[PDB]
Amino acid sequence: KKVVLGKKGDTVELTCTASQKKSIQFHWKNSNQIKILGNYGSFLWKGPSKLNDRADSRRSLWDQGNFPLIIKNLKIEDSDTYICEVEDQKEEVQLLVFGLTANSHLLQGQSLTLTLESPPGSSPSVQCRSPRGKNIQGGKTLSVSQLELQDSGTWTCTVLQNQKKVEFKIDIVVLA
Amino acid sequence: EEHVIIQAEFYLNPDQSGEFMFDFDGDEIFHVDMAKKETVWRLEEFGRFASFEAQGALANIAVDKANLEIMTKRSNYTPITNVPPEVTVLTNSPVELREPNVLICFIDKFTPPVVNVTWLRNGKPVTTGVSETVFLPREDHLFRKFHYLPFLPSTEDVYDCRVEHWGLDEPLLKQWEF
Amino acid sequence: PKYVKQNTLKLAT
Amino acid sequence: MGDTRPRFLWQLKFECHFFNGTERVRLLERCIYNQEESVRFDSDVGEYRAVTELGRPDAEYWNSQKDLLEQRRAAVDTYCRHNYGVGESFTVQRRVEPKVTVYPSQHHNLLVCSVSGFYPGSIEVRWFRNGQEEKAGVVSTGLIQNGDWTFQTLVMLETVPRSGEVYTCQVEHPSVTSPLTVEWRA
Repeated sequence: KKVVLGKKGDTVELTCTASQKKSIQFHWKNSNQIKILGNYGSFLWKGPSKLNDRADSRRSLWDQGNFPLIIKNLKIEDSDTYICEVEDQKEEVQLLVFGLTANSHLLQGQSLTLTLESPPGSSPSVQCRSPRGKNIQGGKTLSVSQLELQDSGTWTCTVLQNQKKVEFKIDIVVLA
Repeated sequence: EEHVIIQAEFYLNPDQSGEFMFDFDGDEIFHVDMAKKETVWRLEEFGRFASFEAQGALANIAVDKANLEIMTKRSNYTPITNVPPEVTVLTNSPVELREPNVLICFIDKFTPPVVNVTWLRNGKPVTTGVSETVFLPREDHLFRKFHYLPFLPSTEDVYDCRVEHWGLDEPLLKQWEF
Repeated sequence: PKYVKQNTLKLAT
Repeated sequence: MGDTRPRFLWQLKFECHFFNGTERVRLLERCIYNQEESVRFDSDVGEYRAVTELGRPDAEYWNSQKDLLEQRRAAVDTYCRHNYGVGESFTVQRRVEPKVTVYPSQHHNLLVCSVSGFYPGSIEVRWFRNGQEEKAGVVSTGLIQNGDWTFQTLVMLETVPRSGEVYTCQVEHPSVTSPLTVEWRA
């Protein structure tokens, strides 16, 4: 029913909304049907999960029909489809997590490549914006032929997936 | 990481409230009642195996108050941002009709350290045998607090912990019943 | 036994 | 609630961190204005360090007071290790046995194993079905701190009880020398 993009190391919030703004039995599962978390009355429980203790909800929002699943320190493998079952409803949300690094000592003139880490089933495409403003494009693996001092700085790469966006900022050390 | 002991104090204006305590792995060892310049152990037996001269805390608070004023000007009078509390009610054990138990109201992650808690049984406020803790520290620098209500489990009683804090627009009530 | 507290320090003024 | 005049909060924290008894100790002094830590002294660093611009005047000033600096460096002993020893018998060694109760929350039932009033936190709760440990179908609340030097937890097992089956909740905790167990007969 929905798609969410996340960055490696960050925290993402997957939403689940019930009809009436009133706390009620809910729980989240991964695509393999393994229970991640939910409540038993006022208690919050967790099941055996490849997400270990990086998962949580947000109690405060429970009174108004919001039972989110928050996963911190995202791993590429945390990508999957999560299913929240609330009041005879089944909200689905697919999480696609991406990572972005560079080759890197990078010398003035040598070429640098920006490799995007992607999860199964993804079909990404990258587009960055140099420190100066040069918007070299790319996809799976983007790169820049011959660097220069003026390229040292913070690059702003944008990854597009399912027509959705996620931003990355990386600092390059273009030596001389 | 096996153990952690924290000496935690604070001063709040314009309220003129101060607190001084020591906690061990998240539990309160003791605190100092400012008005009675007295050391209060979380559990009485603690006071038979150790002691703390309460005056030292009074001296620390005075310096805290003065430093709060210093920081208040230095920041150009930037006030604190209210963070409303998360409230949850539970029993300290499994409930069994007509058998002594204890209702626990856990007020978590809020600031500043000022709050109003009230126990309601069938709408009316109770106070017989109710106790509470002082403001306990959190690594995110917010606070936690516990309030207790010893009670006799009955199928015809409905309890409520009523909480008020600047971060909320209206009283937050958490219901509990057998 | 006696608990020993750390002393509060005056901030810069 | 009333009185919406703005508030100003100042907090001071002296944290003593222990690893393997007192083998390794780390002192951490933090100063927080409102919700922002401004300056701190980390025993592993030796001197004060500003966390935000508000603390700088202080990190510099305090760092210029060599006396103070040495006292803080040795507080790892005079303060931490000392205090550790003061209440070891009633904190580090505090022991309270957990009370264990097992009850059904309908065909696909849920057995609940409640464990309460125990200390310290380190504990282990497992579910068995006819002497064989069940791992899948088990969920848990983890440690619940009651604020009175006592913990509690609820370890729940999802299962379709079959007549004649025997479910067991097993608890291992520092207070008991041999595992506790409570059973439910299906």
